[PDB]
Amino acid sequence: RSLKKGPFIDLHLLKKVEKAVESGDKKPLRTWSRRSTIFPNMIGLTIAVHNGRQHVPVFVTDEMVGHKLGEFAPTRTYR
Amino acid sequence: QRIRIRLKAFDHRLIDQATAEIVETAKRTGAQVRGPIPLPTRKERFTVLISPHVNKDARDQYEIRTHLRLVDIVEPTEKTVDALMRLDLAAGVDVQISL
Amino acid sequence: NQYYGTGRRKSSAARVFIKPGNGKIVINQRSLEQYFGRETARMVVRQPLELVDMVEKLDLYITVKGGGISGQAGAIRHGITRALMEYDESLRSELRKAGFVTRDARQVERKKVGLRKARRRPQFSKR
Amino acid sequence: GQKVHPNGIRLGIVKPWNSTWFANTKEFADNLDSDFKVRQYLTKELAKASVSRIVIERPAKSIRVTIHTARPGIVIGKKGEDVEKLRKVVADIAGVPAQINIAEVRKPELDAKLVADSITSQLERRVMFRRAMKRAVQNAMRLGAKGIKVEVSGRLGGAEIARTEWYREGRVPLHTLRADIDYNTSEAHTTYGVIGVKVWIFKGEI
Amino acid sequence: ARIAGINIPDHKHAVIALTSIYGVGKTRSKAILAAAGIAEDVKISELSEGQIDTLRDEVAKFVVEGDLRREISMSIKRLMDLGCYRGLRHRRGLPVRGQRTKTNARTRKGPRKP
Amino acid sequence: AKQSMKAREVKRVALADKYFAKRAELKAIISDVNASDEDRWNAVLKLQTLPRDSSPSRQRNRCRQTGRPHGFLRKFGLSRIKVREAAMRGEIPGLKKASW
Amino acid sequence: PRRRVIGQRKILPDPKFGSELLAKFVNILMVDGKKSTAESIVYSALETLAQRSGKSELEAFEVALENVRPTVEVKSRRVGGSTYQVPVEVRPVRRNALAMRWIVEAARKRGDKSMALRLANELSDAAENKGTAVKKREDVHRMAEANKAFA
RNA sequence: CGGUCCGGCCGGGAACUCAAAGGAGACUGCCAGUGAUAAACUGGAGGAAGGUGGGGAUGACGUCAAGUCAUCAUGGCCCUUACGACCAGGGCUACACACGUGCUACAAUGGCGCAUACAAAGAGAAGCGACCUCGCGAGAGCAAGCGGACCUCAUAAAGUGCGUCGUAGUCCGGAUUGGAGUCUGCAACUCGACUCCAUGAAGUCGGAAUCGCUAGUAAUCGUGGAUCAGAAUGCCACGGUG
Ligand SMILES: [Mg+2]
Ligand SMILES: [Mg+2]
Ligand SMILES: [Mg+2]
Ligand SMILES: [Mg+2]
Ligand SMILES: [Mg+2]
Ligand SMILES: [Mg+2]
Ligand SMILES: [Mg+2]
Ligand SMILES: [Mg+2]
Repeated sequence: RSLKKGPFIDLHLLKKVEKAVESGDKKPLRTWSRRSTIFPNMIGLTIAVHNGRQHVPVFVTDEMVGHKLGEFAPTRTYR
Repeated sequence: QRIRIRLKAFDHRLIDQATAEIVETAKRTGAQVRGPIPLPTRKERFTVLISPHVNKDARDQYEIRTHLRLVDIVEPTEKTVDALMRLDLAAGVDVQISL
Repeated sequence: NQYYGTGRRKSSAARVFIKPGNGKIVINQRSLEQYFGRETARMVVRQPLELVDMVEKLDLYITVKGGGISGQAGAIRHGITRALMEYDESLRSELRKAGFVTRDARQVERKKVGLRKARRRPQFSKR
Repeated sequence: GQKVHPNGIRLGIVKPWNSTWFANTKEFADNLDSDFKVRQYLTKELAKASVSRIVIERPAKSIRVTIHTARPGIVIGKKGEDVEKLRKVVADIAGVPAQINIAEVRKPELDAKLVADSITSQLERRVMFRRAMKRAVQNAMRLGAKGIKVEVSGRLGGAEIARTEWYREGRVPLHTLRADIDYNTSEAHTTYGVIGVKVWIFKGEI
Repeated sequence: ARIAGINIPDHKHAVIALTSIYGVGKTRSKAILAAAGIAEDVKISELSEGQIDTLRDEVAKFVVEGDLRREISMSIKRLMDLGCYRGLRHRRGLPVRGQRTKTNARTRKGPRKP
Repeated sequence: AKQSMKAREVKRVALADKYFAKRAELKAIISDVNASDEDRWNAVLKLQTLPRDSSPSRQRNRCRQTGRPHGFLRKFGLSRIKVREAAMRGEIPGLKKASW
Repeated sequence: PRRRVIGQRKILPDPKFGSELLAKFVNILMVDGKKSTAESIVYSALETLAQRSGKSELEAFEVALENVRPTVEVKSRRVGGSTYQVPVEVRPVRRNALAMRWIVEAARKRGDKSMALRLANELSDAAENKGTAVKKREDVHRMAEANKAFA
């Protein structure tokens, strides 16, 4: 998928993950950064990942590490 | 040593007519002149859609023939160097001077 | 002096040199059998040496550039016959009959716009 | 049906290029946009000056613009008054130094661009299209034209249904490459739309 | 004949006989025979019980048959429980990798029905 | 095309020579050197802080007169339609209808 | 072929025995423009056919060809809305070309290991007139003797 | 020919291949038959080429209020603190289905392994990128030449020789999916290409019906290019066999 020379993460979301650890668990973290790889320092947080219209809150688990935030936010409605 | 001139022009009856001037000016002012060597013509081809919308099979095909001429003057005589320097060549002909 | 003849078929161009003595064939510094892996290609270069007799009468030094197997093989056939008339000129009559003097002007036709190939038109649909 | 551009098809046969300069793939894009821009200025500035053609050549790192005009006096001005102001901004547009030459168009009634532009300027003055065409044809033939054809398309005289009307006199062989055919277009921007003008002038073979 | 994952290899050539196991393709079969010191163009006949077990011990290194099937099935289930795009597509039986669904998707979808 | 869409490209060009020509290229080649810094660089992070329009891959090749994003040809810098118009007027040097 | 009355292209003879009839045969069998592999199947079949029939390679072919060679055929013609099959005597050149065409098509429809074997066994079956190829001449015969009134 | 590191590679040679400017040549001209002694056709000679030699470009008056106000231009209309404009994320890639155009198949005229002969036409400095080195590999590091008949992309593949499989859903066929990666790009979740390992669907030649093609054509086999940061089974172009 991506070259082994550094996984990607948005600085605005990375600083939001840093602010949430020290200040303690808050309300769902409203972010549009779907292109970021999940790091171990995220497990237990509630991240609100955009789908195009609404922010989908996804509880970060240990198995979710390595995967992208946009995988847990379906973009197209089908019924 | 040896002076190498490379000529490039899109028109053929313009390149060999400007080459005829360079060869004649050099052989008259006493120098050993090799060529006009006719190097291969690079034919750049372009196929464009002729309709402003749809109609795929209808097309206009054009080319850009880049003619080449190589003239090698063996004797770098001052009488030949200055004569070739003050030569009014055609504007649409590129001259590449190799030492 | 060497007896020369140029022969061409398709994009192949063959140069033929004739010198009397033996039945040797040298193609691009290689043997006749070593260059052509098909015997059908070997017999076409032998064809000009059937009507005009040769078993060990004259040698041939040949070089061919471009094309393919039958392209090269066909070009050499045209060169031998051109080098043969260079040597005699009375052989013309025998070489016209066999049709080896004729340059095969059949070239691969250009790809045309709107067509899948040179002539192959894409599948038509009514509805 | 659809005809081939009379000028385009005759390039290299009997018709010459409007751009004789040479360049590589590198600056061919940059020179072509510079050629547009320089033509854009001069067609806009010398609109009333009756400009028929514009030839651009690039000798080394310079630009040699050859303006073909029916009114050279107004293009030149008061002893190089107008030539100097043009050459100044042409050198600014092109980047490289400029040199402008003026070519005299003897019989303008035989130049396609000037005939088309006359018809266009006439339509915008509220003249009858039929009168404009008939005069263009008569003027051309009496001055030695071997043939002429003039076409005017769209909302003629202001009519709601667009028409395509044309007049032709003499010989107009559009298939002979040998034939000297001077073709040009012009657009008349009327109060009721755009009217296209197409002119063909046959000057003889070879 | 009988190797690791119960399967009974036919009496064909060594390289093709070993591809019968689930988890061993053309490359693995070549690497197993190269490590055990056996020829690729030799049949099961002449290959004594002393040459069979050395290949069984060689093939024992990589996950094969029933052990491999559950491993693939575990990685598929993992995606489904996670709730990711990849899992939801295994759950819906449709092209996971990104292939078009408007047409030609009959491998994953199954044969069509009105 | 739109005047705003034409303007957008001017912005993408101006920013392409400002950063991703003399500064961002220096931190991209740095994010490739195996010999120096295998963890503590922040170069991948500071590339994000730079404007998006600065990336050269973000620019679209548009017709130099009309602004058409499709049917472009680099040699002339125009769209297939304006290439035909200028070719037929003889404004394109050495270009003519070819046959073989 | 409405106005233009064309002749027939004269192909070069066989590189082995110099037969124009075998050169037509190799071309009929030939596929995807592979003459090299085409004559390779025709010579291997002839070698295995002449050996297993009592030599005379050119003659063993002729015996198999004489049984598949047709004398008459039907021609589709709509006169009054109705399609009538008119029996027409086939020319000698087309006689051989059809005979060869059915040998190649009958061998292709066979279940043997190789095309050189499929061809050889079809030429053997035709030499004794008991195959798919001879049946195609038989079906063409019954079709002609039936519509014998519209000749 | 003189000299051999056996490479046109170096003196040289302007013969030849080729390159690209100019020119000749084919016109039913000659002979014969047919035909109103005509037009023309048929056949023959000579000729590299024969009856517009092969291919292209070239599309009359007009027809369909045919297609394009989304290339652009433009009459009129409509919005003008919004139908304008900037930005992040998403969509154009959705999927019960139906139709059109293609690719790849169903195999021994074939699959696989090793050895090996012969093209053409293109592209290239914000580029083509050798050699060397590392990696099974996609690639990576290092770094020549070349704005190019010089250097690079780039090993043509069918074909040929030998060996294997032996009519088996198979050593056919590659879909689908699992795991691990590479590269471009701020960034490959939606939604890139490619590789490595594993997986091994359907399909054993297609109903009614229907398409292309008259010769270097069909059929088949590879090669290049435009657009393009990256993304071809499409398109445009090239020769090989035939
Ligand atoms: Mg297996
Ligand atoms: Mg605008
Ligand atoms: Mg882009
Ligand atoms: Mg010539
Ligand atoms: Mg004509
Ligand atoms: Mg309508
Ligand atoms: Mg396979
Ligand atoms: Mg036809």
